[PDB]
Amino acid sequence: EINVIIEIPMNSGPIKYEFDKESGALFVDRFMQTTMSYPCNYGFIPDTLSNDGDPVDVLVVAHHPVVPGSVIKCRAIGVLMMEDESGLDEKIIAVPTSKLDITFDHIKELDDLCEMLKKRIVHFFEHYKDLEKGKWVKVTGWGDKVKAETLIKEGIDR
Amino acid sequence: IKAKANNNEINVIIEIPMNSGPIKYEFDKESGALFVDRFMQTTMSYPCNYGFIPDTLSNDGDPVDVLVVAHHPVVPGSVIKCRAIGVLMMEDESGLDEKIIAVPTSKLDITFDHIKELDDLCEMLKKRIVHFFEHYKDLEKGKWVKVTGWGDKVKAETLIKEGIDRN
Amino acid sequence: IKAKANNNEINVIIEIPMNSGPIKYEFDKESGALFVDRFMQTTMSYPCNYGFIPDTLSNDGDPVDVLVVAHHPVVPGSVIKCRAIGVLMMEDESGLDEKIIAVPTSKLDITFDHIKELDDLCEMLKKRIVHFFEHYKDLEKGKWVKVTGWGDKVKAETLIKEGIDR
Amino acid sequence: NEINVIIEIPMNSGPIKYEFDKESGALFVDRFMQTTMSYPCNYGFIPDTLSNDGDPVDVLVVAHHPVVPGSVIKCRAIGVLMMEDESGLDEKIIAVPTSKLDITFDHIKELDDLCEMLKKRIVHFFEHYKDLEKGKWVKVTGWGDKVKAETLIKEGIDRN
Amino acid sequence: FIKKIKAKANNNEINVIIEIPMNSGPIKYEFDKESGALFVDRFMQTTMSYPCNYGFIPDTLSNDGDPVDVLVVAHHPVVPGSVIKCRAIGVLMMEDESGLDEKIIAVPTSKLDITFDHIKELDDLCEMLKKRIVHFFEHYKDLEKGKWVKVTGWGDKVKAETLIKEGIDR
Amino acid sequence: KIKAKANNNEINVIIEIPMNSGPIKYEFDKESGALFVDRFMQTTMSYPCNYGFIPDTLSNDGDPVDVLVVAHHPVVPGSVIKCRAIGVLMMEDESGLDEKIIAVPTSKLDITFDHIKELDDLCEMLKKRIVHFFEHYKDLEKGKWVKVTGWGDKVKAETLIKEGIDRN
Repeated sequence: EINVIIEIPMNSGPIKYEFDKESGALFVDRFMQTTMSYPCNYGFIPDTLSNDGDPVDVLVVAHHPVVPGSVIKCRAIGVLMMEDESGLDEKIIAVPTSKLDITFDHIKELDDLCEMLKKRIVHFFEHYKDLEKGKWVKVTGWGDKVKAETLIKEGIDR
Repeated sequence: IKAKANNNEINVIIEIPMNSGPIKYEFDKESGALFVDRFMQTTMSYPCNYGFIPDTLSNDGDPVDVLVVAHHPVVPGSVIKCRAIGVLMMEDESGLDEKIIAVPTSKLDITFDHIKELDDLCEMLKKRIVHFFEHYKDLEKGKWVKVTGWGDKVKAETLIKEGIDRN
Repeated sequence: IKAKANNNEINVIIEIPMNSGPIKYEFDKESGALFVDRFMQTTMSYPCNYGFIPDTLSNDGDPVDVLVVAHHPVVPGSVIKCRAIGVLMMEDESGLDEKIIAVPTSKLDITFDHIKELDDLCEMLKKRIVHFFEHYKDLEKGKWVKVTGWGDKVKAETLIKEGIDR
Repeated sequence: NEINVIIEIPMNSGPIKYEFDKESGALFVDRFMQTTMSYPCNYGFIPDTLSNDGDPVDVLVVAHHPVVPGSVIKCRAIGVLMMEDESGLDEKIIAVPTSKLDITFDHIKELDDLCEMLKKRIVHFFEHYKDLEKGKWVKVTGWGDKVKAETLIKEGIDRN
Repeated sequence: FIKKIKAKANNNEINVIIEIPMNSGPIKYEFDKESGALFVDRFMQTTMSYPCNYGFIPDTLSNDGDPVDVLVVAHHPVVPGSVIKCRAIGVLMMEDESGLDEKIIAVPTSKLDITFDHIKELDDLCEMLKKRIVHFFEHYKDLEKGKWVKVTGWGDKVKAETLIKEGIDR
Repeated sequence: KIKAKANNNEINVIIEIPMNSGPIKYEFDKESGALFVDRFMQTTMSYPCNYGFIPDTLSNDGDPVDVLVVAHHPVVPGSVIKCRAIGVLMMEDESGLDEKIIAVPTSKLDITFDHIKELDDLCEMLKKRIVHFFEHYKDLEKGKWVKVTGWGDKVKAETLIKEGIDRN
């Protein structure tokens, strides 16, 4: 079980929020220029640090959006691997715990996710900065659960 | 935030907005974080803005909770200054449960001015409320709720006092 | 509009979108006007898109109605091409009522392709639908509903062939 | 004594001012409203009626919730709102849903039965919603009786 | 109603029947001009929504037997089935898998929204909005197998009115 | 405690009330840092812009300098927009004098405001809509009135902000 603070709710529209850690305020990072909304609730695991000096970020697949700033207890089921202009980028894929939503209980690996959801997610990431000057993403592959858990542990320990 | 404002008004912190669908939020009393308690499974949403009175303590070990009857939803984590007008009494699988029923103060909304007692609320609204609590956990294993009655304004004020004094 | 879209597909005109609040709409066959039936008094919303099959006739004189399981709501009056996968069987105060359960054809949403019967639906969702039907009329006097069970696809195809044949 | 009202503009909806084309039966965008105001009530008209201005009799339907544009609410008139604008007198029936549709309005028999604040909010909307249209304005002169509304209704059905 | 509505609201102006609102969800609606029924064409599979209000001019026939299409650039979404009177300012030009496709770019008439009065040619539209429209059309079929779209370029107002006239005369 | 200025001409603005957001009039309580419901507003009017204030500022009314952020979309309450001041909306109510800074997002947030550097660059109807809002949003609150007395320019705005920063 990991705690994930949500920055950006699924299907929310053009606003790209980001938490300032120095203050804990939610800042507007960007007013997004495409017609794309985030495919998943999106946030981070508090008290963790990626090698990029930032927290471990997370896509929480849920059936519903959630107010920015709310926390979802989830479990990691995988990892989405990307490289952006700032280099390499990994995002955990997680789902609510069976206390929050029992209907995800049979979802144990990426394998168990809708294929189309997964493609929607790649398509989103590969395109949502297209109209952002000086910015881009490439999706190089996926990791499994064991891979997700090691990322988290390394990020807690860092 | 204190349990009470002026003129015997209470501060109530909103966890869940009225008619707001399936997310059941709850504030972590420790860290002050807004947590997702559940993604609720029925097709019901709360009939009221729902929250708690800060700086209070129930026998259950949590803040006195409150249903705010209002004409409009409010973002979660926002604070409505209200007057208590009653109590909803329940029993669930784990014991007794009471919820204050409050309305906004006339300074937030003058249209509630003439609502001083429970008998002043919409009759359907009151049944909507009981219906909500008696059924919204039906798809949750082992959970039940039964409304056993209502208390009056004094009853509420006493509950609130005890909650304050108990902190 | 014809009831049938292909061999094993139906047209369904949506009156009430999934998760859409208190408004309960019903189309007036005569006028073809969409009327407000009631403002519902519980905190329940439709657990999915709900409508009927144009050009069909139930044993009750009304058309054959369907709950269309979908990923999203649809505007009332709009028409979804589906395939029947089952049926929900109920009784209310006015006796028997059954509803076809359907999913969008795979042309409209391929994520539904692998759902061919009721048992391929989310168990919670099925539980959600029943719970709704069993309680959404609770605060309306002299009104009630009990779910007596489900029928399978064959059973649904037969209710549709009937209502067309009638 | 019950009326069918086809709704053009749902309470609290954005800026889109819809207008029924009687010719075609289509829903036209009359205006993208320039102010920050939203309709205070669901608004439309009674089919197969006909007012002095040669337009259908139009109705504000006080309800607790919005309805999609084009849908029809069975209602019963309780009063009339009387106005004049840059073009003369305008009057609007105030109706509430039948008790079949919403039993919570059962006790609403006259205008006096309405929230004073709703009545005020209505007046203000009308007096102000066209402020940013050049040359246009509205002033509310007063309110009519339920018999005034029925009369009005009677007259629009007959005029038709 | 699709039959009772004229294609031109007068000399400047076209009646456009909206099928899909701006910034609307995944639902891709299409009027069937047989029955005038609104059909769900598809539940779109990407995270994209339409960047403007989308519909067609009644009483027109494109070369391909459909009506003439219009993206109505507007400040706000309208309800599907509703009609807006606009005036054309351009056309967008592309190629999908099934050949050529041009769509008319229009704005409301100044009677509907006077804030559009100074918008006369494409050059007057926000550049980011134009890029956003292109982007949309180039990508919103990406998850639909065998489906593709390239944007060829833009036509001017004269091109647009030529398109309208033709479709009318056709 | 968020900085007033994100840098030498940009300001941080904490949003209380989203554009087009309905009847809820929120107000942050400084002492608690809690988002309070101030009013359930009684007319059918919504805010024309995202509205809030600059932290760490203090006006003469003993409240922080408050801002209308013209933007294409509402943003959640409590969220912070980085912007740049382009003018001042100058008014009087029953309490006396009042000024609201008019800001737009920085070009990092939204490049489409890039070309908007003075009030005359704004849609005239938008400006008409903002004035109308303020001059009527309180008509149904007894005793309350507002008169828009005019507009200030960027220099003016930028002075107000400077003073509000120095005064805090």
